[PDB]
This record gives sequence, structure tokens and C-alpha cells, in this order.
Amino acid sequence: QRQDMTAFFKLFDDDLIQDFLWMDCCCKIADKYLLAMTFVYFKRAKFTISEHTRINFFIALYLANTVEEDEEETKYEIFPWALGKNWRKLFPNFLKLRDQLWDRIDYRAIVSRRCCEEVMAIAPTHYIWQRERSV
Amino acid sequence: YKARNKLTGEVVALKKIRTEGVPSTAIREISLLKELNHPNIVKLLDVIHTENKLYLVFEFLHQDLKKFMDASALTGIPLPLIKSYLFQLLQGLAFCHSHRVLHRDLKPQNLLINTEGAIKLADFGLARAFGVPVRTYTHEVVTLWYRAPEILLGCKYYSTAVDIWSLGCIFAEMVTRRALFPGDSEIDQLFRIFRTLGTPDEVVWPGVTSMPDYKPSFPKWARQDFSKVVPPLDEDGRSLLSQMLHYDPNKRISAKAALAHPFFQDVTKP
Amino acid sequence: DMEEASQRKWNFDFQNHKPLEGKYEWQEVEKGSLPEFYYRPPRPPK
Repeated sequence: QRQDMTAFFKLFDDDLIQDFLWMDCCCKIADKYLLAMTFVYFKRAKFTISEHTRINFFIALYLANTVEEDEEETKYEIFPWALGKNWRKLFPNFLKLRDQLWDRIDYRAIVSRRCCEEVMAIAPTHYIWQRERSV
Repeated sequence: YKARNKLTGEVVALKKIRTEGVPSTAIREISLLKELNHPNIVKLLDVIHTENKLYLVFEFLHQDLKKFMDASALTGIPLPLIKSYLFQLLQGLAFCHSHRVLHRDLKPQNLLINTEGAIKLADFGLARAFGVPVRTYTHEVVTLWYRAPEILLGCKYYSTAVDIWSLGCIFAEMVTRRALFPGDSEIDQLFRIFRTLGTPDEVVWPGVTSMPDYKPSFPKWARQDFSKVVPPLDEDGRSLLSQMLHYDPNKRISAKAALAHPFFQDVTKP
Repeated sequence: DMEEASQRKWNFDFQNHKPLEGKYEWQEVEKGSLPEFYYRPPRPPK
């Protein structure tokens, strides 16, 4: 629904992000869908270019995860990557940041399948959207 | 709490929450309720965020279904009233199922009613969106007695057919005045399903033996008649209930297919 | 943000959990009269 989107792909040339996706095997924590949803959340919150970064990415991915995934454990694995070494008591103020992001998008986390596929309909050549799980 | 509106004449309620992170169930409840606007579903007017505490805002119905069912054991419920309630539930559930929603909890305390003869769904806390494919699913889902057999056994990627079953278990409850399958535990409750509805088989179900929890040590029970197990129902009622509860999830009647059933010829709004 | 707006609409600051202002009639009722859902707490994830 908007043609720029280029500031969002910039995150995936980043190191910690790339290694984070390499860490992801079966696409449990980051699905090609969840990485689309993490973008939809960026639009809904109306982020600036200054506002897309590491923390604001993981914070959205955690939300998409807790919404669309009934497996309640694996999504924790985001914490060491976002918050560094000690996330141990540093995860809660991350959670409140998630809640704030949720406050910014006006509480609609739910993203339809078609809407998810329509945001990857832009540049399908990108590698992200070739990552999918099965069974 | 509670509330009252001197203008427009409506009533709402608070239901606060409140310590290191917001619950994952509340996020689903709220996020789903904001995407669902239906006359047959409880609504969500507003949601706040303040420090230690989070309040919701809910349209206030006067009671739930249990206390209304507990209201009369002695007398029953008028069959047109039951037809209205069930038609309503099936309608709102048709709105849920058809677009990106599975409740995965249906019990009378999650069903709210009012004095104007309306009934609405509540507690989407365990609900989710099934639209996005290849997701993860817990197979402990609905509460106790209302569980579907396929989820009672091992089943992966269970579809919308799990809610309908619950409604069936609700249906009978509004008729016999009591619970349908008063299971004391898992298995158990399954064998009660086997007692009333009969022991399954590959004639009824394609993959019944291929279900992981299933072992053929199960006692074989035949299918009890629906005159004995639920007498007050008419032939149309039994006709609906029969295809409403059947072991095969692939057969089980959808919501949109329920609304047109001959049992609903007499539907009213008392 | 929106909590002052929610305050504006719902005639309440969220505050003490039981003040009021006007344009809405706010009560405090007994939990026993509510249909179990409204005072229903969250559920354990386990």
C-alpha cells in the first residue's frame, strides 16, 4: 500500500539480524510470514526511517510470535540477541516496550494471510520470502 | 466498576488486569476482539495502558448461560428460546469461523445473555487467528467436558470443526438441563463420548487408528439412541445434533450449513 | 496519548479505580451479581 519499504529491507543486511536468521533453522521464530507481519506492524505504528532498527524489529517479531504462535517457549530465544548478554532481568522492560508498540499500532496485531502475501508481492526476489516451514 | 449511560441507554463493564509483562492470552483476546464487530459477539469498546494496571471495556450483558441454566433445573427452557439462542450462537460463530478466528473455548460461562433475548460469545483469551498457514497449535484447547474427540486424541492442524462440537455439547446441555459428557478426567470423558455416541471405527472415521493416543484396547460401545440420551428434542433437533456431533471432523457440519437446517424453520426472537 | 482521551470518554482517570465525573453513571457493584466473566482474572500459561 506504500511503495518505499526500502528502509525495512536494510535491517536484513545487518550482522546480528543475518546471524539471527541463520540461527533460525525451521523458521520457528522468524517465518517469511512473521517477517512480513513485523513489517505490517512497522506501517501500523507509522515508524520513521530513524525508527527502524534492531530493537524495534525484534520487539515486533516477539509480538507477531506471541500472537500467531501457540508455542510459548521458542519465542523467548529472541532475548539474548536483542538485549545482549544479560537479558535475564532485562527482558521485562523489553516486554513493556512490546506493550508500548502494541499501544502505538492501536492494538490490532492480527494480520490476514492475504495481507501478509501482498506485502511480499513487491519484490519476491528477496531471500526472506523463500524461508518457509512444513509439518 | 460496572457503569451506566444516561444517554443512549447502554451499560458497560471494566474487568481490570494488572508486574513484569502483559499476558499472552490478553493480547490475543484484545487484538482479536478489536477485529471482530458483530451483534452476536460481545464487543470491546476501549483498552487502556496505565503503569501497574490495565483495564478493559466490555459491553455488559446481564448473565451468563450456566446461571441461567442453573436458574431452571425444575422447569426447562422454551424450545423456541433454545432455537433462538443456538441460531444466534451459530451466527456469531459463523462470523468468527469464516474470518480468521478460532475460539477454541466454548462453555456456558463464556456465553453471555440479556433480557432482550440475545446471547453473545465471550472470553477470546484462548482464541487465535487460523488464517496464516503452517502455525503452531497446543492441543490442550477448550475446557474439560466440551472437548472435541480429535483433539482429545492426538491431532495436528485441527480446523474450525472443534468449535462446532463444543456447541453440540452446549446444545444438549440446554436441553437435558445437565452436562452432556461429565468427564472426570481425560480418557474418561472420552469413554463417556464412547458410551453415549458409540465406539468409533474406520467406517466412521478415515484416520481414527492413525491417531497417536488411540490404542485398540478401547471397550466397544454401540451408539445410544438420541431419544434416550436427549428426549425433549424433536426429529429436527436430533437431525441437527447428529451431524453436529460426529467423530469425523471432515464431515462435521459447518456454521453456515447449520443456519439453514430444518430445525430452524421455527426460529424466533423471544 | 490515549489514556487522557480514554479518561475523557469514560468519565474516569483510571486513577483510584473508583472515581467518577459525569455523562456516565458509574457504580460499584458486588462481584456476585456479575456473570463471572467481568471479574474473571487471566489464565495461567503453564
